[PDB]
Amino acid sequence: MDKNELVQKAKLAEQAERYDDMAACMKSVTEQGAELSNEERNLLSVAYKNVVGARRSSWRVVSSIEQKTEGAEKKQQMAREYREKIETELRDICNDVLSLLEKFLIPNASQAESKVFYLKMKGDYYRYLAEVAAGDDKKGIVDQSQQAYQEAFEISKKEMQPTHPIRLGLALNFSVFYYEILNSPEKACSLAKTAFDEAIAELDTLSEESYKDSTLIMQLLRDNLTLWTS
Amino acid sequence: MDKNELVQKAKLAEQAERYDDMAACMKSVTEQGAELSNEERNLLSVAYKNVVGARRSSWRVVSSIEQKTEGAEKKQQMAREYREKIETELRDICNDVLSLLEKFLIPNASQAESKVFYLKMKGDYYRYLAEVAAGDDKKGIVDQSQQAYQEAFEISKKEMQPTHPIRLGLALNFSVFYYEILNSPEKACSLAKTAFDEAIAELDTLSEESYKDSTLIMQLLRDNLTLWTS
Amino acid sequence: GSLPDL
Amino acid sequence: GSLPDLT
Repeated sequence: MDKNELVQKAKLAEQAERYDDMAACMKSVTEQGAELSNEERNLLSVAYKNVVGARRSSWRVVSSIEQKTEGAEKKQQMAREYREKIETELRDICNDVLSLLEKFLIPNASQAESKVFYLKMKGDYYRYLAEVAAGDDKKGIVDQSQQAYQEAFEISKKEMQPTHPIRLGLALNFSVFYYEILNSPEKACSLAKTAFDEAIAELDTLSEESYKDSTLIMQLLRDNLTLWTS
Repeated sequence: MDKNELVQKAKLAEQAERYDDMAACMKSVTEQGAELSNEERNLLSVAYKNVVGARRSSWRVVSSIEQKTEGAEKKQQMAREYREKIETELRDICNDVLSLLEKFLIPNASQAESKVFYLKMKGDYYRYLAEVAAGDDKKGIVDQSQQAYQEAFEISKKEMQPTHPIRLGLALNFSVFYYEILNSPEKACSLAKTAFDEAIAELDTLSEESYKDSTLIMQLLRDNLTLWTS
Repeated sequence: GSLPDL
Repeated sequence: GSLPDLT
């Protein structure tokens, strides 16, 4: 259909909380090949955050039940088979996002802000794959997440001020990758602490359009820091 | 699968909030033809409550947008067509419930407690259809909801104690039907007040299995009463 | 409103 | 806590 008609149905789907419809319309917008506006970019990220977020949330519940039913064969086996059903949905969702990122979003990103946004997004959805990966393929999935974050990180440090919300949000999620995926609390804390401290050393650089997002993300960075130090 | 394996897969699905899975397993249990336990009854009601509730909530949002986009044809027609797509999902969900009710649940209800539970359920899902029906079909749908509620009401009045949670929950939804469907605040209030007063005069009759459900429903009856009078 | 899930 | 939606 028309791009603008796809976008307004995605906005309709969002307010109806029909995030499958929302992702379907933003996936169609992306496949038309043109660079997404900042508004279209946010709509695609919100839609898939919610479609994958439902599976991640259900995965953690079922995985925790699987962990707490050791000694109860029937219940553990049902939880394990259900977890595997949920894992397949989760993997299909992130392969869908990661193929949009590699075919359209990253190669057509003309600005540094957009490159950092999508490289972080690429780091995010490989991290979601790493959350549920096991065996041989986990090492490669973890490396793909780390290298996506690492490239976004280098671009962000060279092109963005420390108070930029996209740079801060990337530092937040990269910090989480180190803690939860790489099981490295020092590196996680040191990344979150440096991002917080570098932002607070140049609060003059805060825009009024961004200051509330930037100050919230700073608070979230220090929340993880204080929880990872306890 | 096994009936009891279906039921514990429905319980897993509920904790994962995968209510499509939950309804699919409780529908399979119902279609095996045996009378549902009180626990199976609850899971089936929980499953479809959430499956239809997502559509009800999304219908109300999109319906409100359709009415507030007059003068913006493309956006109003887009909202209307999406509203109509949600309506078809909603109607198909309620026909799925009301057909399980007519083939399995109502005819096989041996005790008045389950007969009242299922006739109330029939009143609920016709009421959900009435929420979205147009004058032509609405009159008959409204009548179908009212006569199921009315029969449940008479059976509950003769066979169940005033504090029975099933009888109290029916009075709550029957009072809601009068207020929201028939737009009679008087009759809704007098039904809610009578159920509340008759229950609170016999609190000794509360069992330990029933007291928390019964007292909650009583609070909700009085909430509606206080909301509908001022 | 109506009866919630318990 | 990873970045939540702020849109």
